[PDB]
Amino acid sequence: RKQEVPLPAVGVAVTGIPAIERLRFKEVDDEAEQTLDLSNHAADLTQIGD
Amino acid sequence: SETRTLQKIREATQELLKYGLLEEASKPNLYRIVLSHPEEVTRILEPLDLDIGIDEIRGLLYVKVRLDETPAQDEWAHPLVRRQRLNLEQSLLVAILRQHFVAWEQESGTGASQAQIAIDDLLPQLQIYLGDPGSESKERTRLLTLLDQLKGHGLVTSPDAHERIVIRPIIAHLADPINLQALLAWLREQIAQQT
Amino acid sequence: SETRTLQKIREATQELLKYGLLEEASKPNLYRIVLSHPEEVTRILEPLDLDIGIDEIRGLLYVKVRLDETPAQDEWAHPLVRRQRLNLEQSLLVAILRQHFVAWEQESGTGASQAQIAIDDLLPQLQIYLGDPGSESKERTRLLTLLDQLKGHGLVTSPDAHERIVIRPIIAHLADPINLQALLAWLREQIAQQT
Repeated sequence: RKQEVPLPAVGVAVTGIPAIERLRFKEVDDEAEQTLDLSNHAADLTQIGD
Repeated sequence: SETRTLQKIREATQELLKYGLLEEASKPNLYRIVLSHPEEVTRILEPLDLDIGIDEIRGLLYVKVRLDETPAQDEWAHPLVRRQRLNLEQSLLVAILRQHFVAWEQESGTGASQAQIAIDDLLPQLQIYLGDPGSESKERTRLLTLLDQLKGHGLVTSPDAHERIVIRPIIAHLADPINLQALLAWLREQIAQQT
Repeated sequence: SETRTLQKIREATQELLKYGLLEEASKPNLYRIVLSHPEEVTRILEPLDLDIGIDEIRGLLYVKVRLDETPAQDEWAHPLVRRQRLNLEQSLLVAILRQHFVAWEQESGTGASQAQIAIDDLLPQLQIYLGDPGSESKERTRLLTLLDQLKGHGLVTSPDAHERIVIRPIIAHLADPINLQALLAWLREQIAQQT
């Protein structure tokens, strides 16, 4: 199945020129930690309207 | 002071190199820009040992490896061309797609680029050659993998919501009767050897 | 019509574009061809908005975007160049290699010798910030995977028979060294914070 046929290269495309300047690097600046709101917020009946 | 190629020419040629081909029906302004200075773009590609082709009636410009002095062994060895060589499964799907494409072209000549087909039509064809693994989903995945590879070669649009695809006109110049006959001779040789 | 461009120059240009690089320590032929014929290659690259800088001291040549600095927008996007953003692991690795390379250049001057580092020194420094992935085998697997990917980006060579890599001089011309220094500051803060 994986044999290579002799068909000519047409519609050929070129890409991925390995320009060193194209490199960019990671961002981690959003380092603030939002701790858990695990506290029990169960309701207290005082609010209940008349 | 320093000479600079026309900005639009540079844009069009760089994009055309990026995508290896270009259709008037989808990006008309770049197509016409190239057609305004075909000598210029051919000149630009010349150092790369790359070249240009034209199909006015189909509105397609496609790059092609220059062969004036490159080794006849294979243009695929050319360093810049990135996507790897074609393989005979892809070639089988190419043959089926070419048949569908010529059938479409009969209906309205060259017409538009809208050579539409339903994926459910391809699976019956492949099942004959690649066989039947007995799981419709498995064969669908196999066909989609092959179609993805072909789209990597730029011969087919990616699937869509209606499970339809449209054959890129570039196929007419890969399945060129000359190429077809060269392949056919090679494959006849292969079978003869297979004994 | 047009006289064919010098074959040797076409080969040098296409090979250069295959790696965005040229090195006298590896390929003196194309290195010399380009060095003695810079105008031809630059003119060849003009149409695609491409240009080459050099460091003869390092024995290096490299490609670059010829677009004039901030022509219309602050940061540039180019059809034939894709700006990949290294994942944090790769960013850390490239940062450590960059600092090592500059340290080596301080030790021996500019371009006097290609920098080097062994796996022995490597693994501890990577585990300093990354920890244990689950085994030493996995440690070396990941290390070599990143090394191979960098070599694909041209930054490094693969380890030799003694597990020592060579830091490619290309490292001296990275795009945003300030971002690398900022991430290095964050890393050196986290190393102390977490211990």
